[PDB]
Amino acid sequence: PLVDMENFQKVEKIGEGTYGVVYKARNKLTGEVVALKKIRLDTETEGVPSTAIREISLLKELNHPNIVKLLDVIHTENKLYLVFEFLHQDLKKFMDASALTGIPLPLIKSYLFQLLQGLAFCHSHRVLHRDLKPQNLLINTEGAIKLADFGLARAFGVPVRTYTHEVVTLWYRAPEILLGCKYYSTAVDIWSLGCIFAEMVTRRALFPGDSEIDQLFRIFRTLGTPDEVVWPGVTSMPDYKPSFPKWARQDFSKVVPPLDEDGRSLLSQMLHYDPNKRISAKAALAHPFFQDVTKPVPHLRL
Amino acid sequence: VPDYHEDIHTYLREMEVKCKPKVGYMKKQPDITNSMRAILVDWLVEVGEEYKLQNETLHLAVNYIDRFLSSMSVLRGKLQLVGTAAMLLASKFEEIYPPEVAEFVYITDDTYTKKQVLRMEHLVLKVLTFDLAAPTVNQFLTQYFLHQQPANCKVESLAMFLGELSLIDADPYLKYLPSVIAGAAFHLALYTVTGQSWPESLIRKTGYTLESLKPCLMDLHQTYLKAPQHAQQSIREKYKNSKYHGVSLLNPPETLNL
Ligand SMILES: CC(C)CC(=O)Nc1n[nH]c2c1CN(C(=O)C1CCN(C)CC1)C2(C)C
Repeated sequence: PLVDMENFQKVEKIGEGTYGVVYKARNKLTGEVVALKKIRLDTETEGVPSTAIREISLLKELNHPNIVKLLDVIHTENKLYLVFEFLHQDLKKFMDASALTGIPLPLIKSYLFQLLQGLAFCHSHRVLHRDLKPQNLLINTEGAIKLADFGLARAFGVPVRTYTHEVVTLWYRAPEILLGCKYYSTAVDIWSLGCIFAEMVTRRALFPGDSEIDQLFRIFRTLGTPDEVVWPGVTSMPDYKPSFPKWARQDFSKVVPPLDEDGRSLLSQMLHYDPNKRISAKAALAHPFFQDVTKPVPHLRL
Repeated sequence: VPDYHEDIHTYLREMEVKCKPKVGYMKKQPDITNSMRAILVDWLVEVGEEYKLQNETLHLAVNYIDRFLSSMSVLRGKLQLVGTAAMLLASKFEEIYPPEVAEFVYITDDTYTKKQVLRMEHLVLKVLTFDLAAPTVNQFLTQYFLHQQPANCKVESLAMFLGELSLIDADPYLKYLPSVIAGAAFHLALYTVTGQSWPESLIRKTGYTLESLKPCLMDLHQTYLKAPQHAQQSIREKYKNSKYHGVSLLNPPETLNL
């Protein structure tokens, strides 16, 4: 266990949070570059956190080019280290660095294609990610993008119930969840990806809400206040209110102006109100929008 | 009717063969018996009712236990420490908000320390190589339920009940795959409440015929018959509650007409 830690040379701190720290590091014997995620255990002495349990157990089932590889787990008496492959940057910072130029449309298309492939793999393996946001999407110089951070991920051979606390950040949260539905479905991950597709295209967040009710009204104001025809059941749902403003759907070509007809179609289906009607990752991969997809490399301002 | 429904069943059928405990581990154990185990599981069922945990949590913890005992010699007086750790891990994996360790120490009558429970959590995780996402009888029942014509809450409750009992007795149930136990529990519950049998749609889905389910079926039927005489009773009590339509009170057929 401690033999293993001494074979790593810490290079620099590349990430930090309530979860702990992430170091870039090198294997001194093999030369392998690596990301070490360090979780302190003495902070609650409640044992291994649920968030590590799910990330470790689920990630080691998932081997796919667009899902971050977990390389190893090292468990000492007070520290837990997860060893991951290293990638140069995340989508949030890259979008930010691309503000003046924009992300070229062919790179946007490649990224969405890759993200869907990774998500399809997750879902066909009964894993829900549940926290897809630009900061958990990692990229390298060769042009790949990968789903990362599976601390909130959940196996769903049995249906997964809604927690108030353990949720996607507000801007990427599906309407079903806001409206108080009972179970998560795969549809909630596709909703998140659709929001991110739009943000890459426009250079602004699609639905930057201030609160739960504000997030909803921003969705309603863009996509139209849903009704029983659009979405059977909506008016029954727990947190639905008859006093809701009834907004008309905005012209979709004015929401994502840079997109062609194929792009508009794909995003419509990714943002369908009814979770059962919302397109699946596997079916999205077949959409004509990906007819011509290629694999460009990003200008990483590293 | 899900999107990845087929891909998932296929995946679970793969993983249930890999997470499979050693069939005859109990006799290579120096100190513990099927009976002690049965007492332990019956206890955890009780523990789950106390802290209002999901049924999947229970099934998972039992999977963790059988696998740990598949490779580690455990002594009588440490058996419940293994079981408590399994439940703690199960709760963390599956529950939205797991009970605190302090609760898991309390429910043991301070037979063990917070420190012992935490160390055992580490050792269980090490012995299982962090592979916690195991296929259970519940997971396969959930899949099978989509094939109800129509749904009958009574049938669902009763199948859950039969599957839950099968956890208690390592003999004969260790030698059957979850997908098979699930198949038998579903047919038996269906036949009891509605007089219908294993539907053609599920024969196509699973490849299981009533013929292939038979051995587990005969075993499960006996366990349903002798259920009220069994030394362990926590499950039958659980399932006479209204939450489960009192299905633990239904009288089993005296024969299955095979
Ligand atoms: C410096 C950043 C731009 C890039 C960076 O940290 N890249 C990475 N290479 N490998 C990893 C990360 C980031 N990683 C992570 O696990 C982090 C993902 C984002 N969340 C919010 C915290 C956990 C791993 C998979 C260990």
